Amino acid sequence: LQMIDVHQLKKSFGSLEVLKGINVHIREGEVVVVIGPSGSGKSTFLRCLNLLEDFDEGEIIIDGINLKAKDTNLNKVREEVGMVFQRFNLFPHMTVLNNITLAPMKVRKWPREKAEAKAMELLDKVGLKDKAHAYPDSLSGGQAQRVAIARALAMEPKIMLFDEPTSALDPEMVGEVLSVMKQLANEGMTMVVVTHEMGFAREVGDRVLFMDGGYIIEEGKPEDLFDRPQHERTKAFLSKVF
Amino acid sequence: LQMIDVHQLKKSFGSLEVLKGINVHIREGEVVVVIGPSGSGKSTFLRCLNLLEDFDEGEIIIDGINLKAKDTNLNKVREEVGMVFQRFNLFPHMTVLNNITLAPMKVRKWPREKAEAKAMELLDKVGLKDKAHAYPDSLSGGQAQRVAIARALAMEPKIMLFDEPTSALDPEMVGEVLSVMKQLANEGMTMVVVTHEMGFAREVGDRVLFMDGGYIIEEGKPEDLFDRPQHERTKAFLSKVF
Ligand SMILES: Nc1ncnc2c1ncn2[C@@H]1O[C@H](COP(=O)(O)OP(=O)(O)O)[C@@H](O)[C@H]1O
Ligand SMILES: Nc1ncnc2c1ncn2[C@@H]1O[C@H](COP(=O)(O)OP(=O)(O)O)[C@@H](O)[C@H]1O
Ligand SMILES: [Mg+2]
Ligand SMILES: [Mg+2]
Repeated sequence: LQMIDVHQLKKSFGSLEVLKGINVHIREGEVVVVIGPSGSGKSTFLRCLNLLEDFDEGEIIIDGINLKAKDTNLNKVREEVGMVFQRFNLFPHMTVLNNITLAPMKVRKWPREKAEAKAMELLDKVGLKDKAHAYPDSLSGGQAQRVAIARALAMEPKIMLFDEPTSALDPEMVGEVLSVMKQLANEGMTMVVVTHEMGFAREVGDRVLFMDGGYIIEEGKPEDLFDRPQHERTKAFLSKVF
Repeated sequence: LQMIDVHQLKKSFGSLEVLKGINVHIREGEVVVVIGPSGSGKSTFLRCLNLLEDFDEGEIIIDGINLKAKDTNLNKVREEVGMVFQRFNLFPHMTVLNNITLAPMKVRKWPREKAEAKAMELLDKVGLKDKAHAYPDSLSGGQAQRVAIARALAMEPKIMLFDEPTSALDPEMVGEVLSVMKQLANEGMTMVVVTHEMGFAREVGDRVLFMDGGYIIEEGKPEDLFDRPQHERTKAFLSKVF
């Protein structure tokens, strides 16, 4: 059972508790959308799942693997989980192609060149094979983020975490990235997607989790949560985004 | 003169020649501003200077070291040349401070205490010592680019390259970045800056090089080239600014 299992997870940056007891159970192939104001721990939660962040209390089990067990191969799980940030996914001094093959070639000891056959692959997947030999400075935000996804997908992960992949793009460039994330969900990928694009949520998401104050205030199918929120706070937040 | 000595530099991508015989010599402490239409070969030129791109013909000599010659320490040239990009630079998984000290420690082999002291020092110099322990996602673009400049300077380079560092920043964020760049030129740093911020050029640059079609078409003091362009192509390009 369960691809992602989180129990009473708590995190504190110094003296401040950022996550105050989070419980989440994500099934394989589920697309969970996380929403909520800024500073409610959305990004911190994702960093814990991708092991970029350590935590205080609770347990985190990635596909049967507890992240804090003695006999755990942590780097096995690190490769297992891919992540796309709102910004800073690409190295500006490297070509799009080399960006995508940097990790597989160096971590997965893989491949030196199935190393780049994989990359040309995904580039066609996101519709930018035509940009293989370009540098990040030539790409639009929309293209750059599509490349960041192809880069995360390059490691062949079972889980894909998106941290507001489009919130830094102007209105007209959001569509192309979301479209790729949609095609990804339709392919059976387990995805935890933090976003404010409540249109993508409805369309692609299985469940939605509304976070606020380091707690998960309410959850439920997009339809039910966006149309019929049950908690006032969920209303107070939705009534200024949807 | 001699900090950057370039002779008959040619570079082609396939049968298309991007740089068609560039000759230029930059003296130590000189601030050279590069302007021109997109596709003119401005980014490629900086990439050859920073060993990010190889070239087909000609000779490039950085601070007396031929990049093509039977083994010069190519890594030492990389060490002395710093570069700032348009689509900026930050490891989203590390704090600002750590982003800055990484190279100083990994490449220059500086002890952690000496590395952080220089980083705190630079952060303060760009008005961001408060962000030291923050992650990049908490920074605005103006702040992120200032962190990327600080990280570049952390290596104590002798040459600082800028490939349109403000071309992707919202207007309200341009000024804080150009300011830092201005303080850099005033303090004596040898700089090469590709930009369309002509105000910065007139104010900081010693010489402006107008590039077009892979050739350096015209050069001159900022005032002279802007107020009285001698070449028709320079005029045609300058006709569209302001
Ligand atoms: N590296 C850090 N150091 C100290 N505090 C942090 C750090 N990262 C995040 N925080 C704080 O933790 C709280 C939640 O952050 P975050 O997970 O990014 O919220 P969200 O991603 O939903 O905007 C905020 O107070 C944020 O400033
Ligand atoms: N890998 C490539 N294949 C084909 N053409 C390229 C490649 N890289 C760059 N070019 C072309 O080289 C020329 C100069 O590019 P560039 O250095 O980015 O100019 P600028 O920085 O002034 O916009 C342009 O025609 C650009 O499209
Ligand atoms: Mg966040
Ligand atoms: Mg350019």
